[PDB]
Amino acid sequence: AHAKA
Amino acid sequence: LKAGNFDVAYQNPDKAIKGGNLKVAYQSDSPMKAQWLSGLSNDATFATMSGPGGGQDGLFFTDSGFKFIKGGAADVALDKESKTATITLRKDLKWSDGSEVTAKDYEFTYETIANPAYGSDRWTDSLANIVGLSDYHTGKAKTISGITFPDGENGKVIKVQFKEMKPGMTQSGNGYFLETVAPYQYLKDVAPKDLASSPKTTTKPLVTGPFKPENVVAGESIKYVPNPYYWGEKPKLNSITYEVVSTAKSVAALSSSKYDIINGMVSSQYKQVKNLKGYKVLGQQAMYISLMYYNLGHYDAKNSINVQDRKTPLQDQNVRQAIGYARNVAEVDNKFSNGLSTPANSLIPPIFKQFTSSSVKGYEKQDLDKANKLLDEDGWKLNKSTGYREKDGKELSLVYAARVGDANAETIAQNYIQQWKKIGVKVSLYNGKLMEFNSWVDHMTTPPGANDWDITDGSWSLASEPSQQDLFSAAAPYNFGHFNDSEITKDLNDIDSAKSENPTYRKAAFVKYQEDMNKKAYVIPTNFMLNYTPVNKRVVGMTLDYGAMNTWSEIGVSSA
Repeated sequence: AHAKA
Repeated sequence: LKAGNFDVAYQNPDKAIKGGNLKVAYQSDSPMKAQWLSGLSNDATFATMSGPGGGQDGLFFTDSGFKFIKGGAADVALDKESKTATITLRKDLKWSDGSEVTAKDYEFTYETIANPAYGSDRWTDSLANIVGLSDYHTGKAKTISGITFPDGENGKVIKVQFKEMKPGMTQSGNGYFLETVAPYQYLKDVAPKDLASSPKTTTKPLVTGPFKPENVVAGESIKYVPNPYYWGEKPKLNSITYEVVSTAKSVAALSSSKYDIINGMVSSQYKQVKNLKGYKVLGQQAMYISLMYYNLGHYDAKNSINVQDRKTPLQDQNVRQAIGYARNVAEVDNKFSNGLSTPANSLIPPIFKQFTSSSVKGYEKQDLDKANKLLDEDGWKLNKSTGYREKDGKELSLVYAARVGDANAETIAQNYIQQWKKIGVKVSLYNGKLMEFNSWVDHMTTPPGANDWDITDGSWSLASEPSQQDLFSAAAPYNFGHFNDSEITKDLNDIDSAKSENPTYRKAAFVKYQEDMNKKAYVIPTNFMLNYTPVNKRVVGMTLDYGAMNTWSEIGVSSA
């Protein structure tokens, strides 16, 4: 659900 | 409401007129891709720009922490013993042509994602937890057995049956069930493989929101006008325009009053914006965490597991804590961030009041004295000739894989290296320079992991269901430093357990997890962030409150 950024 | 020194809302002293045109922009150096079906849309820019039109036809309202509430286009209710979510569409929910939004339109969203003929990229393993949906997805079944219609396809109620309930099911964005409708009667005769490129999903869609798209200019803009059939109150405004603006042109657009609101402006540009008269700058905490990782092992790809088997002084908890306490994150944020970075106390930002507490203490306050004491008591003893600590004749020397990205990225990494010198730890940059982002991603995510870095920084855009199994579990490839701790595993599992279907218990589980992560110090929270938004002083009703559900209908202008 979470992404690099 | 405040977010840091920022107001979350602009309280206009003046009343809104009836009517008016609002001009909004989204900062992006890449074109928007219009796709009105949530399941087929992969562009975050367009997703935001779809807001006035219903946000790709989202159904559910939430509170300010993203927990579902009643009162939106639909309500959702969970029943533990049925293992079911029940979605009740409003009686008055219509599409923008006046057609009824029915139960079939909700089920059809599932088809758009699960039937591969539509070309969706949004299938997830989470969806396999809906009864029969995996079998529909692989072609084993022609219908979705887990989705039923108490009052028929043309009624307003949909029941979704799960193999297991999940505690995150009361959070928007949980992914275990979907939150949008698609207009089946409008789209039913388009071949699935042609749907994403049809005018009917791009330039000429049906929507459910307060405004409908009168014109879409591919890559660039949407002109929005009131949707006659919206279930809520008529909007104040006569129209909204929403346009892409480049990073290079945003500030001048503000200077020239081209836009009333510009969204997505980056942290860098701020002091050019903060002085511009005629705007109120609002702020809000971002769905974001940055943190420091220690390299403690490797990832075993074949067995999908992190093994915490690296030789390093960082295997010692005292050393991990000391290096955390030595940083001057607060001071760095004061010096460089333009107020847009604030020190994190924990891994979950306080956006999520139901999963966090400011009572949780982390490394937000520098404590050089504590750091030096931890190392001393661990036998890392300060050498006189060098100014660095040693154990068995070996200096405490670490490699910091700092990366490009923040505008002052070099300066900030050097700040930290200098703090670490104060505690007798020698720290050097990976190959003497900052790592480019793509190289960093490669370094961190290619199994089994590298052995030539000790410290790095990472940052994440967090989902509105914030379980961190995908970031820090023993099986997670994203666990970049490869820690594996029985207590942390128990904590992570407790957060997603049946007992956590109770929100008070789940809060406690999240709080324990956050405290344990801080104490073990395999990772150290660094910063939370603030997003900023300039708003022309004529705009009335503007707010960045995540709980504000009716902003597009409420927003207005005090003068034309």
